[PDB]
Formats: sequence, C-alpha cells, structure tokens
Amino acid sequence: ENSKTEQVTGATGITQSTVTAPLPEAVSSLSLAPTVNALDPWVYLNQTEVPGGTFTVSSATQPGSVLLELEISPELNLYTSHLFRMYAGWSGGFSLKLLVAGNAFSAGKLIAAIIPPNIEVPNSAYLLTGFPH
Amino acid sequence: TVTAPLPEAVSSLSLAPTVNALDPWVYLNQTEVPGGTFTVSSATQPGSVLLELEISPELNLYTSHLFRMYAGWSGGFSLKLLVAGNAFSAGKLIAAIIPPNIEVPNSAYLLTGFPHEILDFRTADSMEIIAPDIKNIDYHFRGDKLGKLVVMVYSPLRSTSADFEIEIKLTSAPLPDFKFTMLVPPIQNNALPIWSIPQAPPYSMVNPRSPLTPVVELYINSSYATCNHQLGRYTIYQGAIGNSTFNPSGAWTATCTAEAGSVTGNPNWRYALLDLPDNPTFDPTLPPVPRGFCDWGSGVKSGNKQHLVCFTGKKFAGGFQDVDAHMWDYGDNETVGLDNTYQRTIYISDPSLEKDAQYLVIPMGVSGAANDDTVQVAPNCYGSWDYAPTVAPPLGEQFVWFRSQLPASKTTTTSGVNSVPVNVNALMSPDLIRSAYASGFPLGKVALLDYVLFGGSVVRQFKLYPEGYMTANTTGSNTGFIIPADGYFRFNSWVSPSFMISSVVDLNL
Amino acid sequence: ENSKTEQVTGATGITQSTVTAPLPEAVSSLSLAPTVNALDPWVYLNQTEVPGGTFTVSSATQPGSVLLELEISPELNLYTSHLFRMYAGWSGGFSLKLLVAGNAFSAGKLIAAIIPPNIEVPNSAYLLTGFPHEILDFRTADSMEIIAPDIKNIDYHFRGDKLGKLVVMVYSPLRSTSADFEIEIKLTSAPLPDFKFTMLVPPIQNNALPIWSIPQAPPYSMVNPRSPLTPVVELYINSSYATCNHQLGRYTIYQGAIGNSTFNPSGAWTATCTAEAGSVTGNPNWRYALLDLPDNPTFDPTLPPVPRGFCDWGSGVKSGNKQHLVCFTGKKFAGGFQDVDAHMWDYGDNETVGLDNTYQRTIYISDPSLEKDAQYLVIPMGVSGAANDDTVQVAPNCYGSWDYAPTVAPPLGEQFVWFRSQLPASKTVNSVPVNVNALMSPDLIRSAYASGFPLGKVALLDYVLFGGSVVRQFKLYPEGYMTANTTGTGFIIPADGYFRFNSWVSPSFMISSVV
Amino acid sequence: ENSKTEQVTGATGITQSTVTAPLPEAVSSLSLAPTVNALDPWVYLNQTEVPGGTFTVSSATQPGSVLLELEISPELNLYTSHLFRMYAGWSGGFSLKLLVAGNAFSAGKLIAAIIPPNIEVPNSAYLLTGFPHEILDFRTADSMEIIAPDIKNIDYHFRGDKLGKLVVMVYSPLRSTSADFEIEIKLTSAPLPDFKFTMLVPPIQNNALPIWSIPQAPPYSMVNPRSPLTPVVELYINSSYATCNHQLGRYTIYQGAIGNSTFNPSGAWTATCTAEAGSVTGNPNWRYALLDLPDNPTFDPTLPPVPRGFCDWGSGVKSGNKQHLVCFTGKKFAGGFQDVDAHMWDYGDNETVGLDNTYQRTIYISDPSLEKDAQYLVIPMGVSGAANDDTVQVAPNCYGSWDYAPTVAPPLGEQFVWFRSQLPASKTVNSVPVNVNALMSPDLIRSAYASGFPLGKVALLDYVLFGGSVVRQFKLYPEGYMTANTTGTGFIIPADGYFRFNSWVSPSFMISSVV
Repeated sequence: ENSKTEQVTGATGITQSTVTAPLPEAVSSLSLAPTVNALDPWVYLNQTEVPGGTFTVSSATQPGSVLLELEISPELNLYTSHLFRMYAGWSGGFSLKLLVAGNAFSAGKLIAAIIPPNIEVPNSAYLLTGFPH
Repeated sequence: TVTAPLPEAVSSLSLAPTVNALDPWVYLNQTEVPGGTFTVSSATQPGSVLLELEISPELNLYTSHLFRMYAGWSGGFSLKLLVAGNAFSAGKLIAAIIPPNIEVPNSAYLLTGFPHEILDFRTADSMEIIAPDIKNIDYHFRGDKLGKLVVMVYSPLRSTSADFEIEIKLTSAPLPDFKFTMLVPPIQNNALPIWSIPQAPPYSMVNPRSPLTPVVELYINSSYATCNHQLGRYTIYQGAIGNSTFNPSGAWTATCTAEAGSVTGNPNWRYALLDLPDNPTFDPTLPPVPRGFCDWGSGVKSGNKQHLVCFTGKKFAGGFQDVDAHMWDYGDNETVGLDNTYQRTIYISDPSLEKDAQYLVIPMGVSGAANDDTVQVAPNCYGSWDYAPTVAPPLGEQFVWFRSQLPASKTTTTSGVNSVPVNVNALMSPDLIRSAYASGFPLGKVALLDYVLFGGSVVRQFKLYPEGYMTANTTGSNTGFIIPADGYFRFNSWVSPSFMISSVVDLNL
Repeated sequence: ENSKTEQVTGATGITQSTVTAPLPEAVSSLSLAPTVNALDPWVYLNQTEVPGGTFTVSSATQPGSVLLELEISPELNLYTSHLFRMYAGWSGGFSLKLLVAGNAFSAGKLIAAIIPPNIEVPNSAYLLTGFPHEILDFRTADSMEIIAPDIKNIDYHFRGDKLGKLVVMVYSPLRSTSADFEIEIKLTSAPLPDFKFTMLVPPIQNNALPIWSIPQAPPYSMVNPRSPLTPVVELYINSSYATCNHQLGRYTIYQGAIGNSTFNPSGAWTATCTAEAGSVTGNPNWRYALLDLPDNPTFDPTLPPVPRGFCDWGSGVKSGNKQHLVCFTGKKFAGGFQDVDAHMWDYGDNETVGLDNTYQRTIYISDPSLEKDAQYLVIPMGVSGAANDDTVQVAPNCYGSWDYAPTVAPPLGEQFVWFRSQLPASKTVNSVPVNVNALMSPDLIRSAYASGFPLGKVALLDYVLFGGSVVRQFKLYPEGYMTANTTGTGFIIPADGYFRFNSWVSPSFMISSVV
Repeated sequence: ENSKTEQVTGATGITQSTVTAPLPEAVSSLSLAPTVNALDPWVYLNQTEVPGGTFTVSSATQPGSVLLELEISPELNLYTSHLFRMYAGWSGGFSLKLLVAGNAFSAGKLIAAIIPPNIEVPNSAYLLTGFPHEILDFRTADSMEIIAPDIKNIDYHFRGDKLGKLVVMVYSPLRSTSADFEIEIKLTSAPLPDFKFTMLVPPIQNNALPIWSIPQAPPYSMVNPRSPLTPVVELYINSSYATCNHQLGRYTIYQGAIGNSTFNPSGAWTATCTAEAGSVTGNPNWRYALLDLPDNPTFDPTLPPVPRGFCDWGSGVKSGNKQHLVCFTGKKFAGGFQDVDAHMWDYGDNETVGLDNTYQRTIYISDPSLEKDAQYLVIPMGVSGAANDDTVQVAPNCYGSWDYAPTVAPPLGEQFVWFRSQLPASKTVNSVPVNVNALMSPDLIRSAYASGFPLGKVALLDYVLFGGSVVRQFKLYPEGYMTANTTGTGFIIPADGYFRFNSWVSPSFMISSVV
C-alpha cells in the first residue's frame, strides 16, 4: 500500500494515485490443485474495463444508492474471462483501479468497500464503514 | 495532524473482576461514529452546537454493538474528521472536551475555557482528535456521568462566489487501552448503532386521527408550521403522550352523561360531560378527555359556521338505541377556557338529551364551513395535565404527515345532518415507531430515513425525531405536496438534530 | 507530629503548640487525573479563618453539644475556595490550626475528632473517643495543628461527593473563679503540600463564593413585599412575634420565592375576582366572590389557591363584626374598571374554620350590588374597625397540599428583625393607620442568589449606621429570615444604614453584639 | 519569531501560521515584589477568547475604522482574569492569537499594531505603520500569534495603571466575487511564561468578573419602573422611538440609579403637594400646587426639583385643552388622607416653556376646592383625553443644573428594547387605556452591579424562549439601555423567556442574530 501526489498542469490543485489493500489477501497454497496453470505474464500487466464498471455521479445521486456492485471473479478482466472457459477452476485476487474524473472546484466523497461472500450489501454509506473500505 | 486537547489517562483496570479484550481488528478499522454526522451552512449561526457526543462505547459501530453484552468499560477514542469541503469556503469550528460533571456552555466565549481545538474549513479534513475517557474511578459502570465532545460554529461559514454547504462526518476507533469489564446478557439499555425497520408501507399503518380511513398519502404543507395535536403523539422516551394511545381505533368511541341546560341563545345545543373511565375521581393532573378521543379543530367561536359530526344514541341494557348523526363541539360557543378547548364539557345539537342519560359518541365528520385547515389545528391544551407539547419543525424544514381522506356522510331528510369531505393529517402513526422502542435511539440523535418508491428509483429522505415527527428538507412553498403511501422506510443513519438533508423536496414540482 | 512548649510572659504558666495527624493521610497517585494543577506555593503558607470556624465555650456549654462541625474541602481556605471555581476536581488534605484563647487559672478540656464520610456525628464526647481524635486542656492550649486527611475511595473528587469532617466539642466542662470567663476558639486552614486541583474549566459554578459582596443599598431603598406602595422606614424588633406564618415576603437561597411570594410584589398586588351567588349569613351586604387564578385555571390542589402575590394580612378568627380588610374595587369593562372606590373585604365566610382566617380563593366584599358572574378589580389598601399591627402581623392559615411557606421561629434567645412600613388611613369606607412588617425584602436576597450560601451556614451581617459610630449585627438565614441577639412592645432601628457581610457562621452561633 | 505554511485540503491555496514579537518584551526582575506567585502551568497552555476579541470585516468596512482595541492586562484571559481578583499586582505580557477565517479567492489586508501606554489610537491605517505592527493578507492568513509586551516603567502593576494596547484595523479593503463574503476575526489569549502575580489578598475587588451570571428571572417577574402596579407583559421594539429622555427607569453600571430613578419604584410612586395660591389663566378649576421635596427642603438648584421616583409621563406641549395625567388625590388629616378620588393633573401652567412640559416642582390639579397651604396626596394612575402611547413615551423636559439623566439614542442601525406594560382605564374623571414603556428594569441591572462590566465593553445577551427553539440577541449597555439589531409601528417579544450572558462586546459590535 502507498499514495503519490501529482500537481495538475496549471498548478490549481492536485491529483492523487493511491494503492490500498483494505483486507489482507490470503494466498492459497494450491496443495489440492491437480495442476497449477500459469497465465501469460502480459495478462497481469493489462488493465481492461470491467463489465458494468462505469457509473456517473450527478449532484442528484443519494449517498444511499449503490453505484457499482461487482463480484471478485475471472469475469472482471477480459482475458481472464476468455481464458477461464478453458479451465475447471481458479484462485486469486484482482487489482481493481477506480478511475475518477474529479476536479479541485467540486466537493464530495466516494466510499469503496470489500464485502465478504454470503453477506448482504447495505443501502447506506454509514453501514459501509463497518466493512474494509 | 493528531490533537489531544486534554491528555488520556490510562486506567490499570486493577479493580475489574475480569478484563475483556476486544478483537484486535476493532482497533484498526475506523467506522463512522453512529450519530457523528452534521451540516454547516452559511445560515448556521455562530455559537450553535452542531454536535454533542458522550465519550462512551457508543462512539464506534463495533464497540456500541459489543457494549450490549458488557456491564462496564474504560478508555477513550481516536476520532477522525471527514470534511466534504470546497475551494471557496472560509470559517472555523471549535471542538471542546467537557469533563463529566460540568454543564455545556451556550456560547463560543465560555466554550474556549475548556480543553479545545479550533478547526478551519481549509485544513480540518482528516484531522485526528483524541476523545479521552475522563474519570476518577477504575472503569465506568452503566448510568455514570460521562465527558462530552462538543462541536460548535466558531467563525460562521462564508463563501467567495457560490453558496456551498459542508457535510462533516466523524469516524472513530477505540484507543489501544480501551477495554470492557463484565459479561452480561445482550439486553442492556444502550441503543443499537443500527436500527432495522420492518418494510411495512404507510398505507398498511393506522391513522391515529382518523382510525376508520386508510392512509392514502404522505403529505407536506408549508403553512402547517406547528403541531398542537393530542392524538398521534408518540415518543421513543415515553411511548404514547398527551391522550394518544397504541390502539387508536378502540379508543375512538366515547360516552357522555348528558348535562342539565343548553348553550346561551342556542337552546338546541345541549351540554354533556364526557365520561372518564381512566379519571373517575376527576383529578386535574390526569387527562380531562377520554384517551384516544377526537382532537379535530372546528374553528374559534365558530358554531354558527361549522361543527364536528358524530353518531350518537342513548345507552340501554341492549347497548345503544336509535343511533344516528348529530353536530357536536367542545365547551361553549363563547368562553375562551371552554370553547376550542380539549376538555370534558361538550355540546350536542340534539334537543332530546335527557338529564343524567348516557349517550354514545362516535366522531366521523365535520360540517358547514369546516375544511382541512380547521381540522389541522386541534382544540387548546388547558390546565396541569401531561398534554403533548406544541411542536415545530426546525427552520428550513417541514413536517411530513400521514394523510387519509374522510368521506362525506349525506342525508336527504330536511334538517338532517350533513358532512363535508375533508382530509385528516396525523403527525406520526404508532405502527412506524413500533420497532424504535426495541432498538432505542442514541442520546440526542435523529434518524435519517430513506423512503423508497418505484423499486429504488426514487428515494425521499426524512428525519424522524425521537419526539415523534418526520421532517423533510424542502424548496419553494406549497399547500398540497403529495408523496405516494406505497413506498417503504429504510434506516439510513443517525444524524445530529441540526443536520441538513441533502436530498431536497422540490415542493412546487 | 510533635509538641513544643513556651513559657508565658510572667512565667505563670505555659502555652503548648502541638502538631498531630490523628489518622494517616493517603496521598493519591493522581494516575487518573488528566492534568495535575499546582497551586501557587504561597497558598500553602497562608492560614485563613475557616467559614463557621469560630465558637465560644462558656461554663454553661455541655460536653454533649457540637461546637464546630466542618467538611474537609476546598471551602475550608479562602484561596482554595476561590481557586476551586476554576477547576473540575480536587485532591488532598488540609492543615487545620485550632487557636485556643486559654489561661492557666481556668480548668476543662476540648476534644477534636476526624469523622470519615458516610458516618454520623454523635452528640457525646464519650462516643467521640471512638474516632481518631485529640484532647486539649484549657490551662495550656494555644495552637493545635490537625493534619486532617482527605478521606476518599476515588483518585480525586468531583463536586457533590460526601466528605470527611472535623468535629470539636467540650470533653470536660470549663471552670473559672470568674462567672464571665469564656474560652474563645478559632479554626484556621491551609491546604497540605499534597493538595492539587485536576482540570481547568470556565469559573461558573453552583458552589457558593467564599465572600459575599452586598450592594450597600439602605433598607429604605428596598420594597416592603407586604405593603409595596409604602417604603420601609424602620427595621423593627418585637419579642412577642415568636413565629412568622406569612406567605408574602418569603424567600430562600435554595428555592427562590416560596409560599405565594414574588420578586415583583408591586406588580402582583392587584387581583380580580368573579362575583358569586349569595352572601354571608346575617350580613346581606357581604357578597361572596372567587379570586381569579391565572396560574391555577383548573384549580389543582398542588398549585396555590390564591393569585401570586395577593395580600396575606390578618383579621383574626370570626371577627367581621369587629374588623375588616379594605380595598379599591371596581367592575370590569372595555379597557379597565368603572366606578373604582373603597370597600371592606375579607377571606372566607366569617364562621367556618376551613374558610374564615384562611388563605384561600373565596372572599366576601361588603358592597350590596355585585352583579353575578361579573369581574371586579381588587387592590388591597388598608384595614378597618378594631384592626391593629398584631392583627395584620398574623397571616390567614395555610391549608391543604399546595407548596405553602412553613411557619418559622427564631432560635431560643434570638428575635426576628423586620422590614417595617407605615400604612396611612383613608377617609370618607374608613381605614385605620397600621404598621406592616415583612420577614425579608426581595432586594436583599437578590444579592444572595448571585453569590450563594455555603450549605449548612448562615450570614453574619454587620448593619452600619452613621458610617460606623453604631454597628448592629444580625444573622441572615438561608431559610429567608433575619435575626438579632437581644436582652430584656416594639424596638426601632433606623432604615438608612447599610448591610455589610461579616462572615459565615453556624445556625448555633451566638451573636456577640447584643441589641 | 517564525512562520509556517500548510497546503489547504484541495491544494487550492495555502494557510500561514506566523509567530511574531513586533516590540521586544522587557522581562521584569521583580526585585521589588514582596512575593512572586506562580500560575498553574496549564494556564499558560490554554488560549481563551478575549473579552471583545471578535469582529467581522465586510467589504463595507473602511481602512479608517478600528476593529479591535484591547488593553494588555489579566482581563485578556479567562483564568488570569479570575485569578487576578486574588492578587494585589501583576507583571508580564500575553500571547495574542489572531484567528482569521480567510480564503484564497478573496483579496485585502489587516494591520495589527502594539500601542504604548499614554499614546492615542489613530483612525488611520497609514498612521498605524508608525507603531510596531504586523500586516496579514486575507488569501493566506489563518493564525497570527502576537507576543504582546507588558509595556511598563514600574517593577509590576497595581490596579488603575494605564496600559499598552493591541489595535487591529483593515490595511487594504476586502474584495470578493460574492457580495455576501465576510472575513471573521477572533482573538485568543494566554499569559506568556514570564507572567506572574505579586501578593495574595482576599478576593474582593471593584474589577469586573470575566463571566456574568444572570438570575434567569423572566421580564414579567421584573418591576416596570414607569408603571409599578402593572407587570411587564411584553418586551417591545418601535423604530420611531429613536431617543429616550426618561428620568425614571434610568440606571448605569457605574453610578447606580440616575436622573430621578430609584431601586424601589413602587414605594416612591406616591407623592404629596402643598396647594398654592391661584390657578391656570382661563381654567379656574386648574389649581396650582407645589410637590413637596423631602430630599430638597431648601430647594437647591443642584438637587432634583421633583420627589425621588415621581411620575415622568408626557402630555405634549401646550395640550391641557386636549389631554391630561390622572391621579388619586386626597387632603391630609390625622393618620392619612380623606375623600381620595380621581382628578386630572399636569406639570407647569399649560403656556410657559420653562414650566409646561417640564419635569419640575409646580403642578396643577383640576379640583375647584383645594384649600390654600393644605397638603394633598398624589398617586399618578392614568392619562385622559387624546392621550396615547407616544404622548406618554416622551417625558417632560429636564431643565437647569440638577443631575438629570441625559437623552440617549441607539447606535445607527440598532433599536431600543423596551420593558412594556398595559395600564388599564378607570371610569366614572375618566382615564384611557395606554401602554407604558421603560428603558430598563432595576431587577435586571441589580445583577450587573454584583458582577461589574469591563470598562469600555457591553454585554451581548441571549434571550431564551421555549427553552431555546427561539433565541433573540440584545446588547445591554453599561449606560443603562438595552438594544437589538433590526431589519425593516411596534413589534412584540414575549416576556416569559430569560436572559443569559453570552459575551462581552464593543459598543461598535454588530449583533449577528437580526430581529
């Protein structure tokens, strides 16, 4: 985890790039996998748009509405989704880059939360602070 | 950017018969503070308290939930200030820590004499504040006096160019020295940090000011700036208050003993005294009216223009005889203490009232000049009984009302009694506040509720007060804004009383 | 702990100075105090007189009477009492110096005892020996320093905690050849070096200030709450007025105005009644009326039965044949009242004890033409017939379960000091000249709310005449009354002196200046 | 001295915190101090708001107006102000933090200057550059600590010495895109580490307390000093009442009751006159009389010409043909007065400006049978004819060289808040219903003598209704009047709220809550 800051062209504000692990990843030993199949090294280096990974925040949108809700799976990335057809099973997490077209003369905040399996999503930003976020 | 205006003194917890550790991960994730959300606007006055919090386990989502199974606790909190600021705003908050036994001042001048930090809107975002656990004892029991965090406007919000508002949220985690003391069953008196509301629609709820007619609308009107009603009054603290009841249908029917004599200059308008099953000694400290009995207004000195309407009939061994419609009203048509007064003396426009005979009274309409406006202002409180206080929404807000259509009874007989169709509003329904008794509201906090229409596609936001009313933030003005009664309420969050709802109702469409 | 001896000037006896710790002090670690606030080093070096720390042992005083009873607290010392307003909490004991004006040709003993919190004080010197204590002898005692612990089970105090006490009583009776000899005892205090305060807070407290500042207004500048249109012209004493039962002019430090009293007695003097059906048996002129109750519309038994501030002058039991009250009365119309003139009036029905001579809603007016259910102005203004100061002095009885002011008396040997005004006659109904007394004026006790009284203590006041060529001394009680010590019909004190706070004393204190 | 910079949240500008000593502090050796008394170490660590340390810069405010002017003294900080009551003397400077609510999209500058004692403050930012000073810019200012010297030529201060000042004014005008933008400025203080007190003394001083505690009595509990038998029923505002010339209801912090005012207005309402030879020309019913002067027997021009507390209601210039005052009047006999009834009366002779509409000894009574040199009771009770609130509001003129209360006005943009009571009619002489206003009640300013006002400062009061769902704000001036800020005939405020002390402000302060 880290954060870096860049000054904007005109010096009228800043942009931040942040890397974070809200919850620790538990790397599987894969001891029960009959074979372990490596991906092409370039697939880890390609960030594709996620299916349903696009939303617009207007000043109308409430802090109760879920903007994005996405399952952590091979379907997140174009080439892992295509590759998974060829395989019985899979293991491991995803890097998820949230690209925000922000500006220094706006105001307001997002919350992004990781939600465990077999837990329901609350319609409340107050309740999302109970998760790793 | 970490501020401790007063030092945290670490208790040894020597005296604790058990010391209960929290999960190590509760110290590592900051949650939103259950009620720690407030708004500042350019209208918000200097020296106004925006946020008051007891420094207690209730400051964090996980420790508030955990405290339900503990008898006692020790240790402070680390608070972080999340400020949705902007480039154009100037102003300052003051955050002050008040020791346990000391009264909170009403001005910035006196508040600066406490341990405090001053928080400018340009630099307050992500500032961290230690909320220390001040005590002279090894750990707290329940019901002990607690230190407070008070946040107040120090310099008012001003803007260069455009008139923004700032929403501030606190987040919290317990300090590493925080501990609990003794396991007890999970039933303890602290409010749950989440309230879960059963998804009952408003139309499925009773109207406590018109029990026979379904709620058809949630309603808003900019002229209804006051509620003086005795019916439909419920609080989380006290239950039903001021002659309200949890079964409004069953309480709707009174009886009255007919009284000797008649209204002056109006010999058809016979007096009666309402019979008081719950106040037979006629104590001034108990209610002067049967519980749950009609509080509809009918104007001031207005009998020539308008009356209330009821079914009546005399008591017998076989129940009640010859039941039909009459005009009635509270008190006289003249004396200020009786007329337009919620009290025992009524009159009925029936020449036939026999002395000492008992009559059924079932209110069911209004007549003549009566309108929605006149029904909305209840007959006055009077005397030393525990009547419900007159209430207003705060400046810039409107009540949300539970509304039902009351249909007109018509008769074709000459001189037969005739009603006019009217809408009846109630401030609250007992069916919504039902689940709030089990959950509790946090001390000095308001429920922000989502109200959900069209499968989630439209979401109104209302503030439900523990004093028994919903309010909305609104723009424009209107004497008839309708919200559909087929949505459901969803708990959103707890907020300070002075939080300003972002979701504004466009009251002129 | 130690003792040192000094020979007296003439060598005809000795004086002893003793330092003692009857009970060990337990110095708090203050580990739970958020900050520890040091006092100025000179505050530990200054012994001030204690509030109520003064008593006189005569040969009359029994070894059963408590002479001094004092809570071990910041209120013991002038500068710790002032400083504590600035703080949330405190910890640590006090040095308590008992200064005894003894002599070698007297006899007798004191006992001084430390009493833990939540223990009662016994009325017995035999039982005081069960506590940690000291005994002093009147032949040789001069100074005794008690190192008094702050006895606690908490790290430091907040306000409203229960405290350890010092108690002083006679152990063995005072004897002397002279009948006039007294041992004077004085108690002084300083905080012990381990004394600390805990947290700075704005200096606004319920706790009483150590010194009361009184406005210097003369009694003649103050309203008489029993006769508001007439100025006070004398302070007055009368040894037959052994009790006060008034409902007006009743105030307390704790509750403010009590009984039916008010802080605007001039604006409350006026009332209105609704004229009833009927009249007093045998007197058809005496028409009944009910006083209107704005404060008590529904006639609740727990709220007052008479309008706030309305006249409580007496007329005796069953005495309308002999005497009455007098008022201006007039019928209500547009904008005010018509044909306003003097009428006789009284409380009750001149027969039944529940009504006659009783402070309650039902009155009669001696006007033959009262219209039924019409309203009438009532402004009480005098008395008629055989009426006199003593009839006006005894108020109508209180009755029922409303929050009336209790009947109060001065302690044995003391007398009430009254605020007195002359109320003139008026003539053709004809009134008689009478003097009206009040127990207290609201203009004096106004100042006492702005400072407070220490709990369980009374203000000793100097009353200063001619700049000081005469000074009276009075005890002003927190219960509202003011009182003087008297020896040997009425006695008159001028109303153009001024009150000055002298000191705090116990209710049991004997005023040294005698009237 | 230093400066540090912080980037703003959004990176759209900067805030600066600067520490500066414009003039060197000269730390006293305290060699002549008998003792040196240390403060609690935490008092140096607590910055409190300064009395009068709050101002708002609008784009309207000129670079000639002084925004803040403050004496460098123990009164700057809450705990040094409380502590100083306990001490004879003091030495050492103050840290003064100027907190500026600035913004990067504004423009303009402050100047802050230290001014030595016995030097006058100039009404010019150009002249302030001649002093030791600092300049702040509204784009980047956030905190400025001034290390303000205690400038003295003596080892330490006693009370009543002349002091160095901080002065703040606009150096360069505020500009913004928005017309509504304001810079809010706040000043906080703590003593510098070299600050000391010099000698413990009992905590009794003339010096005003840093916090005023107000009784919480509602206005309806307080006497109306211009109509004592009637209660206050509203606080009131009327934008046409631009001045007050009353001689009753006039009080000041410094002098107490002024003009012809008294602290017992109910006991002073009654007067007596001796009936003169002759009558007003053309009106033989209008018999002259002279008010009796107990306070002024020899009719000294420097003592009041009217009895203490006697009625100052107006009736207009040369208007006896149109309107009069009304009183109860009756002839003096044994024990009181005979045949007391309502008569018309007025000041002067209905013609000459030295007498007519003038607060002076000579009156007429409209009773044809006044016996020469006999005494008559006078109890003013109403008004008659064309009389109204506005005629009663303007008092008769003051005249000559006696110590009358001056005519006072609210500052521009403010209005007086009045204590108002309804005075009812009385009917067959016939009175008219009228409302009487007082500028102040003695029951409010009683409390203010018991605390004092800081010299040159005004009390900002909250007035609390319904427990706090409405709060008005008023300035109560030490000169006796109370005042509100208004926008946009009479306006009514309920009399059952209570006053609460908010803060000390300058006379120049603009109340933020608007009526």
